[PDB]
Amino acid sequence: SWALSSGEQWCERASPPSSSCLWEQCQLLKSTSVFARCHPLVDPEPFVALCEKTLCECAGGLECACPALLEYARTCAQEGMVLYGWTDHSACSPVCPAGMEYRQCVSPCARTCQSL
Amino acid sequence: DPCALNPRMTRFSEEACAVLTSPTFEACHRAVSPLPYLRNCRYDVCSCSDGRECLCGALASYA
Repeated sequence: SWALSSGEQWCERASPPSSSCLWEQCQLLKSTSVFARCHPLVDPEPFVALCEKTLCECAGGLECACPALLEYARTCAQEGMVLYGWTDHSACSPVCPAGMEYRQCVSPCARTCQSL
Repeated sequence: DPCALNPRMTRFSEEACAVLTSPTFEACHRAVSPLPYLRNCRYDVCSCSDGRECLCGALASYA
Protein backbone atom coordinates (compact mmCIF):
# COMPACT_ATOMS: atom_id res chain seq x y z
CA SER A 1 0.00 0.00 0.00
CA TRP A 2 3.05 2.30 0.28
CA ALA A 3 4.60 1.67 -3.13
CA LEU A 4 5.67 4.87 -4.92
CA SER A 5 5.99 4.46 -8.68
CA SER A 6 7.95 7.08 -10.61
CA GLY A 7 7.80 7.58 -14.37
CA GLU A 8 9.57 4.60 -15.91
CA GLN A 9 9.70 2.86 -12.51
CA TRP A 10 6.31 1.20 -12.54
CA CYS A 11 5.61 -1.69 -10.18
CA GLU A 12 3.11 -4.33 -9.12
CA ARG A 13 1.89 -5.96 -5.92
CA ALA A 14 4.95 -7.51 -4.32
CA SER A 15 4.04 -10.96 -3.01
CA PRO A 16 5.89 -13.25 -0.60
CA PRO A 17 8.19 -15.80 -2.25
CA SER A 18 6.62 -19.26 -2.38
CA SER A 19 9.69 -21.13 -1.13
CA SER A 20 9.81 -23.44 1.89
CA CYS A 21 12.74 -24.99 3.75
CA LEU A 22 20.73 -27.46 11.76
CA TRP A 23 22.43 -24.14 12.56
CA GLU A 24 20.91 -23.37 15.97
CA GLN A 25 23.65 -20.88 16.86
CA CYS A 26 21.42 -17.88 17.51
CA GLN A 27 19.63 -19.75 20.30
CA LEU A 28 22.24 -17.92 22.39
CA LEU A 29 20.07 -14.81 21.98
CA LYS A 30 18.21 -16.11 25.04
CA SER A 31 21.14 -17.99 26.64
CA THR A 32 24.40 -16.02 26.62
CA SER A 33 24.86 -13.52 29.44
CA VAL A 34 25.88 -10.70 27.08
CA PHE A 35 22.51 -10.94 25.34
CA ALA A 36 20.75 -11.97 28.56
CA ARG A 37 21.42 -8.51 29.99
CA CYS A 38 18.98 -7.16 27.38
CA HIS A 39 16.09 -9.46 28.31
CA PRO A 40 14.50 -6.84 30.62
CA LEU A 41 14.56 -4.66 27.49
CA VAL A 42 13.17 -5.83 24.13
CA ASP A 43 12.41 -9.55 24.21
CA PRO A 44 14.41 -11.96 22.02
CA GLU A 45 11.40 -14.10 21.05
CA PRO A 46 10.58 -12.06 17.91
CA PHE A 47 14.26 -12.28 17.01
CA VAL A 48 14.26 -16.04 17.63
CA ALA A 49 11.30 -16.31 15.27
CA LEU A 50 13.26 -14.24 12.76
CA CYS A 51 16.10 -16.71 13.22
CA GLU A 52 13.81 -19.63 12.45
CA LYS A 53 12.51 -17.85 9.35
CA THR A 54 16.06 -17.23 8.12
CA LEU A 55 17.51 -20.61 9.19
CA CYS A 56 14.72 -22.21 7.17
CA GLU A 57 16.69 -21.23 4.06
CA CYS A 58 19.52 -18.93 5.24
CA ALA A 59 21.43 -19.74 2.06
CA GLY A 60 25.05 -19.96 3.20
CA GLY A 61 27.01 -21.27 6.15
CA LEU A 62 27.71 -19.45 9.42
CA GLU A 63 25.64 -16.40 8.51
CA CYS A 64 22.05 -17.46 9.26
CA ALA A 65 22.29 -15.79 12.69
CA CYS A 66 24.57 -12.76 12.37
CA PRO A 67 21.95 -10.37 10.90
CA ALA A 68 19.43 -11.09 13.66
CA LEU A 69 22.08 -10.88 16.39
CA LEU A 70 23.36 -7.55 15.09
CA GLU A 71 19.82 -6.20 14.78
CA TYR A 72 19.02 -7.23 18.35
CA ALA A 73 22.21 -5.62 19.62
CA ARG A 74 21.46 -2.38 17.78
CA THR A 75 17.86 -2.35 19.00
CA CYS A 76 18.98 -2.85 22.60
CA ALA A 77 21.62 -0.13 22.26
CA GLN A 78 19.03 2.30 20.91
CA GLU A 79 16.60 1.32 23.67
CA GLY A 80 19.30 1.97 26.27
CA MET A 81 22.29 -0.01 27.50
CA VAL A 82 24.54 -1.26 24.69
CA LEU A 83 25.67 -4.89 24.58
CA TYR A 84 29.39 -4.74 25.32
CA GLY A 85 31.60 -7.64 24.34
CA TRP A 86 29.21 -9.36 21.96
CA THR A 87 30.49 -10.25 18.47
CA ASP A 88 33.35 -12.09 20.24
CA HIS A 89 31.52 -15.45 20.22
CA SER A 90 29.87 -16.18 16.85
CA ALA A 91 28.89 -12.99 15.00
CA CYS A 92 29.88 -12.43 11.38
CA SER A 93 32.18 -9.53 12.31
CA PRO A 94 30.06 -6.76 10.72
CA VAL A 95 31.77 -5.73 7.50
CA CYS A 96 33.94 -2.62 7.43
CA PRO A 97 35.76 -1.03 4.48
CA ALA A 98 39.19 -1.68 6.02
CA GLY A 99 41.05 -1.55 9.31
CA MET A 100 38.65 -4.10 10.75
CA GLU A 101 37.58 -2.48 14.02
CA TYR A 102 33.82 -2.95 14.39
CA ARG A 103 33.40 -1.60 17.91
CA GLN A 104 30.28 -0.92 19.94
CA CYS A 105 30.03 2.69 21.11
CA VAL A 106 32.62 4.39 18.94
CA SER A 107 32.26 8.12 19.41
CA PRO A 108 31.11 9.85 16.20
CA CYS A 109 33.52 12.65 17.11
CA ALA A 110 36.23 10.29 15.83
CA ARG A 111 39.37 12.40 16.11
CA THR A 112 40.81 12.09 12.61
CA CYS A 113 44.09 12.88 10.89
CA GLN A 114 43.39 16.54 10.01
CA SER A 115 41.27 17.92 12.84
CA LEU A 116 41.52 20.96 15.09
CA ASP B 1 -1.47 18.59 -4.89
CA PRO B 2 -1.49 14.78 -4.68
CA CYS B 3 2.04 14.82 -6.07
CA ALA B 4 3.36 15.92 -2.67
CA LEU B 5 2.44 12.54 -1.21
CA ASN B 6 4.41 10.87 -4.04
CA PRO B 7 7.45 13.07 -4.68
CA ARG B 8 9.00 10.46 -6.97
CA MET B 9 6.35 11.14 -9.63
CA THR B 10 6.86 14.92 -9.86
CA ARG B 11 9.37 14.78 -12.70
CA PHE B 12 7.19 12.52 -14.84
CA SER B 13 4.00 14.43 -14.04
CA GLU B 14 5.50 17.79 -14.98
CA GLU B 15 7.25 16.55 -18.12
CA ALA B 16 4.29 14.41 -19.28
CA CYS B 17 1.23 16.63 -18.84
CA ALA B 18 3.00 19.32 -20.86
CA VAL B 19 2.16 18.22 -24.41
CA LEU B 20 -1.16 19.94 -23.71
CA THR B 21 0.76 23.21 -23.84
CA SER B 22 3.16 21.98 -26.53
CA PRO B 23 2.73 23.06 -30.17
CA THR B 24 1.03 19.75 -30.95
CA PHE B 25 -2.08 21.18 -29.27
CA GLU B 26 -1.56 24.83 -30.19
CA ALA B 27 -4.24 24.28 -32.83
CA CYS B 28 -6.77 23.59 -30.07
CA HIS B 29 -5.42 26.07 -27.50
CA ARG B 30 -7.61 28.80 -29.00
CA ALA B 31 -10.56 26.40 -29.21
CA VAL B 32 -10.17 25.42 -25.54
CA SER B 33 -7.79 26.68 -22.88
CA PRO B 34 -5.82 23.73 -21.47
CA LEU B 35 -5.58 25.21 -17.99
CA PRO B 36 -8.21 22.99 -16.33
CA TYR B 37 -7.11 20.02 -18.43
CA LEU B 38 -3.42 20.44 -17.62
CA ARG B 39 -4.27 20.71 -13.93
CA ASN B 40 -6.47 17.61 -14.18
CA CYS B 41 -3.72 15.68 -15.98
CA ARG B 42 -1.16 16.61 -13.34
CA TYR B 43 -3.55 15.66 -10.53
CA ASP B 44 -4.30 12.35 -12.25
CA VAL B 45 -0.84 11.13 -13.24
CA CYS B 46 0.61 11.85 -9.80
CA SER B 47 -2.34 10.38 -7.87
CA CYS B 48 -3.37 7.08 -9.50
CA SER B 49 -2.12 3.51 -9.61
CA ASP B 50 -0.85 3.49 -13.21
CA GLY B 51 0.72 6.80 -14.17
CA ARG B 52 0.86 6.20 -17.92
CA GLU B 53 -2.76 5.04 -18.15
CA CYS B 54 -4.02 8.11 -16.31
CA LEU B 55 -1.83 10.30 -18.51
CA CYS B 56 -3.57 8.69 -21.47
CA GLY B 57 -6.94 9.36 -19.88
CA ALA B 58 -6.26 13.04 -19.22
CA LEU B 59 -4.65 13.81 -22.57
CA ALA B 60 -7.44 11.98 -24.37
CA SER B 61 -10.00 13.93 -22.35
CA TYR B 62 -8.49 17.20 -23.54
CA ALA B 63 -8.33 15.88 -27.10
